[PDB]
Amino acid sequence: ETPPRFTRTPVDQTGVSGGVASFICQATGDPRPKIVWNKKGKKVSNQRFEVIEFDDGSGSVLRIQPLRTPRDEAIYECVASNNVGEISVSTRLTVLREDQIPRGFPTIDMGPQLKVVERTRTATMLCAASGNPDPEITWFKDFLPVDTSNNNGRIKQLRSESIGGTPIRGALQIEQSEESDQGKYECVATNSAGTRYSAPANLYVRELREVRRVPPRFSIPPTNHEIMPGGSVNITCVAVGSPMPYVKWMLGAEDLTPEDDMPIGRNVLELNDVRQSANYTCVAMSTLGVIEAIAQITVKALPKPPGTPVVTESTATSITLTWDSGNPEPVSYYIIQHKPKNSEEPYKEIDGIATTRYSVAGLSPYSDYEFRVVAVNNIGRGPASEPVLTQTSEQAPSSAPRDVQARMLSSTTILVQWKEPEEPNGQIQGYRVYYTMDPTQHVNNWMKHNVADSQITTIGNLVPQKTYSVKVLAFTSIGDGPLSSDIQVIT
Amino acid sequence: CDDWGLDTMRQIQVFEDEPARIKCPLFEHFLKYNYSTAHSSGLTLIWYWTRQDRDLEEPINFRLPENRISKEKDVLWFRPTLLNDTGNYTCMLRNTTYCSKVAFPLEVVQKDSCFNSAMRFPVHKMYIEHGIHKITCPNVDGYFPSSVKPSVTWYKGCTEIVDFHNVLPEGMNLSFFIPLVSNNGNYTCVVTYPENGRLFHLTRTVTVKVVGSPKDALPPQIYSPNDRVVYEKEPGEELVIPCKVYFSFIMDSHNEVWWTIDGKKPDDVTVDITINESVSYSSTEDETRTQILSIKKVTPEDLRRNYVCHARNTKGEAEQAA
Ligand SMILES: *[C@@H]1O[C@H](CO)[C@@H](O)[C@H](O)[C@H]1NC(C)=O
Ligand SMILES: *[C@@H]1O[C@H](CO)[C@@H](O)[C@H](O)[C@H]1NC(C)=O
Ligand SMILES: *[C@@H]1O[C@H](CO)[C@@H](O)[C@H](O)[C@H]1NC(C)=O
Ligand SMILES: *[C@@H]1O[C@H](CO)[C@@H](O)[C@H](O)[C@H]1NC(C)=O
Ligand SMILES: *[C@@H]1O[C@H](CO)[C@@H](O)[C@H](O)[C@H]1NC(C)=O
Ligand SMILES: *[C@@H]1O[C@H](CO)[C@@H](O)[C@H](O)[C@H]1NC(C)=O
Ligand SMILES: *[C@@H]1O[C@H](CO)[C@@H](O)[C@H](O)[C@H]1NC(C)=O
Repeated sequence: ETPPRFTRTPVDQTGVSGGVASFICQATGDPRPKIVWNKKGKKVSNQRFEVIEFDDGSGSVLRIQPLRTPRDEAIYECVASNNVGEISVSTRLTVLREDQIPRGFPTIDMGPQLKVVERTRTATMLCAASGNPDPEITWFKDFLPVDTSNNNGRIKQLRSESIGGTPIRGALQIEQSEESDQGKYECVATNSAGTRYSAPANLYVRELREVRRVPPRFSIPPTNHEIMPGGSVNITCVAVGSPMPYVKWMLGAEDLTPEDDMPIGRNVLELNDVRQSANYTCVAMSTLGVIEAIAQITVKALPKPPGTPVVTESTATSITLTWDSGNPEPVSYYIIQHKPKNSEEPYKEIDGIATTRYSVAGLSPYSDYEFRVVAVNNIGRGPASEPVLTQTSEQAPSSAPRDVQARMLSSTTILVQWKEPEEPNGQIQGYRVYYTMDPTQHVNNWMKHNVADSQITTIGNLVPQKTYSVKVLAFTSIGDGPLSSDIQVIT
Repeated sequence: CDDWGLDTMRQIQVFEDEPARIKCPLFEHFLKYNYSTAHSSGLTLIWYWTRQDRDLEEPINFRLPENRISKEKDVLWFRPTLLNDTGNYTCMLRNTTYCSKVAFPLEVVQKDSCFNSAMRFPVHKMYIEHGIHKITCPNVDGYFPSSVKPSVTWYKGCTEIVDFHNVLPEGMNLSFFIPLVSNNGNYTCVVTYPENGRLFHLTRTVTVKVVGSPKDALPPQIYSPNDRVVYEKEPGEELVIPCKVYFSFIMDSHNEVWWTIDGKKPDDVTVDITINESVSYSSTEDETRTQILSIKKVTPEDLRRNYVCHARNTKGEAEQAA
């Protein structure tokens, strides 16, 4: 349980005879507290005094109308109570006469007027007040203060600002008006001299006329482009709605369409001598908000060189390249440059490569190759990438040793020699010499003599006066090459 | 958007077929910003109007013949206007995140060739035989620059001013030497000037009224208390003496006349009273206010109390019937 505590206390007032004064008091607590209004310790009961409760249960407004003086001049108290406790706060009403209005006292130059608004439309109650000091304008509805203290909601409180010798303008702006907004509005002007009320004004909320205000929207939004420099382009922007909007073109911040001449619903920007790429904004505005839309204008140069190609696969006759596009914008396709490492002639070019990976086939075994990649877009062909060096894989030899010869040294030894095969397809790790007295045997059942890389060897421990058939192959790290056709040597 | 609704406080009237130029209320009236410091701040001024007798608002197409309607800064120009141009106009100021907007009525008014129109002339008051008072043709600023010089025909009522006893036209100024009550009334200037090969006319009328000199000005004058006639009669007190107060003209004067019977006139009980009143303006507009009172029942004693009459109008004076 909790005692009463004021959330709103009344402030001293100075009003004018015949006019109105209101005092506001609000309290919270548990149980919800009650309020009484007293004067000189006696509960008010008076022909000109009215008490208006807040719907939410948080208070009461004491309204005095028409003011009489000195009758009503007094200290009054708001007393909030529940079963846990009681608290009061005092406040003063002073009431002058028109023949005692000081210079500067607020006046109502113009007051709110009967207004009828359609539901969901904005209703604005208006007031013009003057005085010295510049008065504050506040608003009442059905004798209770308009709560605009939160400037977030449906109802907004506006005020013009003080160009000295003027009336200060107040607006009560009721957005999205609804039936509950109907009622009797009064504007109240206050300064240090006192408070004056306007005459009351009724607001009515009416069902809609069928005509509908349509927010702005792009009928033909501005679509992007790309063109060579200078280089002209006409970009069309179209907005529609009810009411019809204005259309101004914009380069981000600076205005492109001259304000005093701003076309209606359709503005097409003509771009003479295009140079640098840009974002162009098309703004459209009716009375129902502002909308925007961009057109991308770019000029592409010959593509930046692709990323340096990387060898990711290799065979004896092929090399597979992969590369980064090296470009911010899409590339149409690529060109691969290729040549033997020690070729001093221009690169051969493989054209129309539509991906960032390609296998260059047609290559020779155990050969050094140099590759570059070139990018191409709709503008043209860019600079070549930095080159990559690599080497195709080895194979077994694909040709036999040449000019295989053998001659007798002794009745037991021969001298076998040969020349390197024309197609080694790699580093010759050595040779294998096959020999026998019976050449009808499978070569794997011939006698064999392994030799490293060389072109001549001796073979001993042969039996004299015999015909020996001799075959020679070369081998790389991959495997054996083909055997030379049989030659014969006699011991 | 911040809406200020209609601004009827400034009801605007402009003659048919003549250059008007309408400034936008919000800019200096409500908002604290010139067009300059608001245009520089990325904001855009846009105009919409609803023709009176129509529901829907239109924007105004500036790209139209002879730029009949144009826009310059916070002002929107009509060169000339048309009868059709009459309606409620809305001007708007908006960032993407901002919107203030206000409305105001505009009334295009017809103009008979004797300058009799539905318009509201202002009133100039010249002191009588206080030498020269010059009238200046009003509302002519900024319709044309120094580069051009206009030709202003002046009129009195409906007749062109050519040769006069004391009235001299000096173009944009009208010279009244020795102003006499003989010349009172609404005076019209038609300032004419060319713009881009076409001639434009501006028509304005000021009602000038000659009043009395503040050298002739002095405290109230009362003579019904002169005492040449004392009013003793059989009671029978059907007799009341007038109260004649003549006031020399004073530009700001507070004319109050009050009968003081016993010192507390406020409806004394013995008799049933109601205060009665009268007023009369002279040729040079000095006042005579006269007061006499009426009774239901008559008590014989009042003759023995004296009736003093006073009145103050920026000066306090007082005499009694005796
Ligand atoms: C752009 O508009 C101008 C306007 O005169 C026209 O002459 C030109 O041919 C247009 N160019 C294109 C590409 O449409
Ligand atoms: C245009 O705007 C986009 C943002 O949507 C940005 O990524 C692009 O770089 C801009 N282009 C230019 C030329 O400013
Ligand atoms: C309006 O006057 C000038 C522009 O003409 C500018 O320097 C000045 O700051 C403006 N006034 C205010 C209050 O900003
Ligand atoms: C009214 O406006 C129409 C066009 O909307 C124009 O043709 C006509 O001259 C105007 N009428 C008058 C009497 O000014
Ligand atoms: C302006 O609008 C009001 C409605 O608020 C209407 O009654 C009035 O006739 C209109 N006047 C003009 C000149 O458009
Ligand atoms: C629009 O104008 C207001 C007031 O000058 C300013 O506070 C706001 O930041 C502006 N917004 C933009 C996007 O320029
Ligand atoms: C001009 O003054 C005359 C009196 O001479 C009178 O008709 C009226 O007050 C004025 N006329 C108009 C059209 O206002």
